[PDB]
Amino acid sequence: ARGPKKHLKRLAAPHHWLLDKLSGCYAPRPSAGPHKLRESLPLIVFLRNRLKYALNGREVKAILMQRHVKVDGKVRTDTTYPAGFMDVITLDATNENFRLVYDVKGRFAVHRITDEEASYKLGKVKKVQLGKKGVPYVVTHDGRTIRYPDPNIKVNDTVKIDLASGKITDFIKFDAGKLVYVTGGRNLGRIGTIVHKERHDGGFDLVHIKDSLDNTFVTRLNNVFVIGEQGKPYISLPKGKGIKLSIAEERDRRRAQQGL
Amino acid sequence: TVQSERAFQKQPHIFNNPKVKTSKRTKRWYKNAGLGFKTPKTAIEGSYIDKKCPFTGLVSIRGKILTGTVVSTKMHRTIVIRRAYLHYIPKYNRYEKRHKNVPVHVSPAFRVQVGDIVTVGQCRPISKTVRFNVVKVSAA
Amino acid sequence: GISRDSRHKRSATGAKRAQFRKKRKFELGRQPANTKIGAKRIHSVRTRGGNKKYRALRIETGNFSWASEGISKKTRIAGVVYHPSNNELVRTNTLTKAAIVQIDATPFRQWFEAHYGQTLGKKSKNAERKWAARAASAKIESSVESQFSAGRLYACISSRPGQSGRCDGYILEGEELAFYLRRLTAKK
Amino acid sequence: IQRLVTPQRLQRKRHQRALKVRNAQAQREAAAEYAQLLAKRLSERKAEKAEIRKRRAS
RNA sequence: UAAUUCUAGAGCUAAUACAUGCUUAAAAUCUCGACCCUUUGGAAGAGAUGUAUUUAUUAGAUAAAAAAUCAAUGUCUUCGGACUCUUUGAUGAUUCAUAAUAACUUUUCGAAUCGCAUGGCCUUGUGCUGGCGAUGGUUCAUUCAAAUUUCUGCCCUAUCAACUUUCGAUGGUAGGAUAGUGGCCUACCAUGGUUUCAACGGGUAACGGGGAAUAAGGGUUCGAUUCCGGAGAGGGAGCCUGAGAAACG
RNA sequence: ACUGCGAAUGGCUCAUUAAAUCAGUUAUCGUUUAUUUGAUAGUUCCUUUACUACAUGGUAUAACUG
Repeated sequence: ARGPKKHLKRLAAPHHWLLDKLSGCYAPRPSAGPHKLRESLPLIVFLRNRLKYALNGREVKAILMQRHVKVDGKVRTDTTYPAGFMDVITLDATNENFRLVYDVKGRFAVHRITDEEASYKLGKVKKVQLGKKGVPYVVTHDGRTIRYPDPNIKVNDTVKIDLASGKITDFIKFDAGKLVYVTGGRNLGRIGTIVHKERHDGGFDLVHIKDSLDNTFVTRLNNVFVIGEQGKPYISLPKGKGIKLSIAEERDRRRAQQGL
Repeated sequence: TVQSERAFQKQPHIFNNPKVKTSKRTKRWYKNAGLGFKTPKTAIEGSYIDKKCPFTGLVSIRGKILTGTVVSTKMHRTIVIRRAYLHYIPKYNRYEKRHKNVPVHVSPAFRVQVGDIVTVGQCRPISKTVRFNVVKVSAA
Repeated sequence: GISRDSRHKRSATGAKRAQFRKKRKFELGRQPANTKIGAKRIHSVRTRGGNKKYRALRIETGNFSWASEGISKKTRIAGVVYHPSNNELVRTNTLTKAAIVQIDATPFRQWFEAHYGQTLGKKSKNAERKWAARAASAKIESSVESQFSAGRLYACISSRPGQSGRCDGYILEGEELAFYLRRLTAKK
Repeated sequence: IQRLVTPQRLQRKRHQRALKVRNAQAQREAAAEYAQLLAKRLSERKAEKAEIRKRRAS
């Protein structure tokens, strides 16, 4: 090519959006924004393929232009604005508040939360540096920079952000035995706790995570998102709570539950 | 000997004040390479100047790590390494031998004759055909 | 134009390569600017991105630097004596990096008397109050003051003039000067 | 008529002037408080690492 | 003027076009130094300090204890001066981030823009303050990208056994050029680099992969063609405008 | 009609090309980046308010008339 690309074809669209392969020829292509391309979800896949409120594209623009939909206490009208992990989607004419978080089979789940949990947001720590005129800042996974932190924060920790003023309340370190979400790969959406973490110099470091039913697995370091101390998260988890169920176990658990 | 080239030779931005006097020879500068590698004795207290050395020059080491035997030392500050493997052919269920030569760079801290076996690490492009330089050595 | 591809050379084997695409704009060269001495002529070229470079077509002054004292003043330049790449730039007096020129020594000498009060070669009470302070740091190397009778120092250029536009540098000192002066008066 | 004085243009340069004074006042406010936290955190660090030397004395 | 998205002369008036150009807290610290009359002095006054550009030189600590010492001093003066005194980020790894000192420059940026509302305070002057948001702006981060690069992997052919190096082929040193590394190009030097584990040359009615037909097992034969990657716009070469093209509506 | 943005995406073909393309895999401590999202700018009349506007400086042209 010569410049940037601007169309996304239909079969090349990311799989966990679940667009059906016969309705059109192209998919929505997500704008450049806070979250990466194949790790996010536009506002048109939310408002017509999950909540079933709108039936077209022409209906979604009619919703967005009435200035209903906010993200993180700020109004958006970009019809493919890229909402990603841990974002808060506050409609107003229904008094519903949502939070983007992962399913267990690997999907973005519809999650309703309260009116008080929708005042804050976690975020991990991607780098910490010394800026111009000697002040330091910190970069989160969604790209917020925040100057003047505590000195005890290091990288791969987790901050808590107040969405009103854009500030920090407290923070969680990163060591053995913590509650951890997994945000990328194969064991995607499972919740467990840290056994220990071995390190390879000049390579990709591996953590070992134990479930609650005590079965273990291994992922790279960067697909690991700290949530809280053991038995106590800071957010409202979905049903199943990140427990991997074998396919044998979930036929008959659907069978015996089938009593309607 | 160390001044044979037609322009003056120095680790740049390393200043000697003649007004002061201190019984050191010259303020040499030297770094630690990383990855559990050990800077040799003859680099910290040696007297050569080389632009492209891992312990003295301005190159980094990152990327791969290889290993192989040295088969030609006929250039000035480069050698050639031979590497040997096998290759599997599925229909016949068997292996066949192959090889590839790589050229690397040799700092004058090391003394490498033919027949030895070195380990080498990767740096940014040094010449037309060079992307590695030696970081350890073990004899024959 | 001048392109910087490696697709026109031969392999490490000697095998002659093949014509693969047409010539791409993002591998280009421009023309070498030779930098004469004279009145100020500086032209601006436009680069990748919206940036800017200043080509110097001829200039005459600079901004040179005394290391051991730590003072950098603005002077004039006179002519090049030595260039280690080819000696067809000394016979034309271009201006590259690593070129060895001569400057006029006047504002360094005029600074030196103001800082110390001592001559080179051969009255308020504030002044000798602090001239007495800078007493031990008075003397310098012999072989560098020994050209203050002529006002022609020896200095090398450390800025690329074809890129940055300017032409600055630093004074030769005795360790480096011992090398070049043995090179200067023997290779001719 | 273009480019005339007008009350509509008048308070715009008031609000623009009022912005960066009220803005940049808060920085040196907030910078001092950050150094205030760093001030006390070193103060215990002089004491709390001396207590190892109290134990190294014992 | 036979003519084409061809255009000449004369006369008007605008800008987020083009060209210029003011406003503002206090603090500290440096250099110069009127005087002063003195010991061991202290001083009026003056100027300098945003950011960006280019060069030079310093800080960017850290493995375990105690004296003798040369003086100086913070201090109770014990007028002995013994002492009753230090901070410092990140990486496997840096000349890293970031800070200071001298300067330097055909001197870069630091809102002479626009819609809505219309209020609070008064000595009531069109006095003084004051809401929501559009567009522009320098640098660091970020997202969509781009440019190069490491390891291993291709069909038939010896009726192709030696190939490359003037005219760069393989390496060293210094410059030029570029967004940037590099024989990418130019100077001086060295004589290297590939090969029976098939180099180099010849054929291809050869764009590469995901994949397709047949199938006990092993396999044989296809892939111009709905997805991702490259190349091209009658054949070669050259450049303009732009963040981005060697572009062909 | 001036100014701003886009026209470098998309669509079509398979001629060249046999260590090239291309695949799975690394690297940038070796570089440019419109846009988007988040931070970010009292110092700039000669001046610390002395002549010389900040209740706001100057020309030139388009469409249009002839």
